[PDB]
Amino acid sequence: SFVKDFKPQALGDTNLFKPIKIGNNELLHRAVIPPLTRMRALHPGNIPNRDWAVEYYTQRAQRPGTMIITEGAFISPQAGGYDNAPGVWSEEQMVEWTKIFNAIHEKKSFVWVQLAVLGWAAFPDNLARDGLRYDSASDNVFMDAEQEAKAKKANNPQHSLTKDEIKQYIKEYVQAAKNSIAAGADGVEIHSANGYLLNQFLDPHSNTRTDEYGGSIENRARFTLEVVDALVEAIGHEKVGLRLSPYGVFNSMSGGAETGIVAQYAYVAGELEKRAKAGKRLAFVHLVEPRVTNPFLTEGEGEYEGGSNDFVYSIWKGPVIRAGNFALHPEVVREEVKDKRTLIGYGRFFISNPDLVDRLEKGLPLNKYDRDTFYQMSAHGYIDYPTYEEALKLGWD
Ligand SMILES: Cc1cc2nc3c(=O)[nH]c(=O)nc-3n(C[C@H](O)[C@H](O)[C@H](O)COP(=O)(O)O)c2cc1C
Ligand SMILES: COC(=O)/C=C(\C#N)c1ccccc1
Ligand SMILES: [Cl-]
Repeated sequence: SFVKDFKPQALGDTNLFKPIKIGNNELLHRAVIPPLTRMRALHPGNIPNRDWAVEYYTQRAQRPGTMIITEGAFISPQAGGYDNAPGVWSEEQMVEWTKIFNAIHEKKSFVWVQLAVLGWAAFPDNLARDGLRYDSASDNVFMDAEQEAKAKKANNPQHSLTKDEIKQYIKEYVQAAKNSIAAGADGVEIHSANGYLLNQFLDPHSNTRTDEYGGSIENRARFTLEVVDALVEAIGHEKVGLRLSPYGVFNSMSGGAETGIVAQYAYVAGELEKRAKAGKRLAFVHLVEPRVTNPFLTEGEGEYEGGSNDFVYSIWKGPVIRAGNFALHPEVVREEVKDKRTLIGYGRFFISNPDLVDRLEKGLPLNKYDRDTFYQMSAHGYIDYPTYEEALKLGWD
């Protein structure tokens, strides 16, 4: 059914519906599909779902000129640990991704692959089964007691990466980016948010290292910036974006409770602008808003009111995608898009509304989402949410 009590607003008269260029892509509107893990990939081999993934992305590409960022895709087996999330390291994976990218392009939309590395969020038992390490920045602080226990039980204790192992990940990022472009993607997004491996290096709670990769703002940012630089070299700055969540607490990150958190992220933005001014500007910076510090809490919950991402705009001068509880808040979007380099990512409601862009333009009711099927091995709750037309025919009004 439709979300009850929601009072839609037509946003067609705002900059949300003004075209903008991101990297090589001429977007026709500024409603972006942010990366959304759905867990339909099949085991073994982390293969994008052979039955439904093309349809899922085709549905959500239906509005011409939409920028789509894929679900997180593992750069290598060592980077993974969830059996049903896809990878981008193998030929068998790329066969399916190619079909997906082709379908999106047939609909005249665009696709950016999010490159994912789990670190301490991985399942240590899956990794042990596959002969792989359980990795993080440090080895003396853990995501939670359950993860620490699972690792010990699996004889796969959390391991602090060596410098050589960091270089190996960088090699894998480079190859994953190359694979993505070769299969037809428009670009990649480096995931450095939501408490996954790169975020584990950025955050002083999870990073207690005393080598060059920890112990200061510059050191904590080193790994993320090395990945940025490696990918810019490999496939070009116009095909690379970076995602950050300064105020996130998901996966045991610090958020605003850490008084140095804004400085840490301001440093990263500054280093990106420095590179931009020296001729290599990333396609975009993608920020998760303090509106959503944990995306598995219902909209309105876990909202941090003691911080703003506005600081980034004083530093980074390129496009900024902002995501977090915007679908139910057109009044906030109306104000944010007055800034002419701001795009809006809509996550959970793009899960439930394949024609979300039409609904935003025209001020239509939104399909409620079913959180139970966010992660599920099913077409149900994946490719069977109706368009507005289909919803009316089903009597949802
Ligand atoms: C089911 C689900 C899966 C997600 N998967 C990813 C992901 O793979 N990579 C990522 O950076 N963010 C991921 N996110 C976070 C979203 O991109 C987004 O930032 C968040 O849901 C807040 O936006 P929203 O309120 O519009 O949903 C996910 C969120 C949800 C609910
Ligand atoms: C492969 O990439 C992932 O598995 C990504 C997530 C999971 N699980 C993820 C990333 C950010 C926010 C929520 C889930
Ligand atoms: Cl601003």
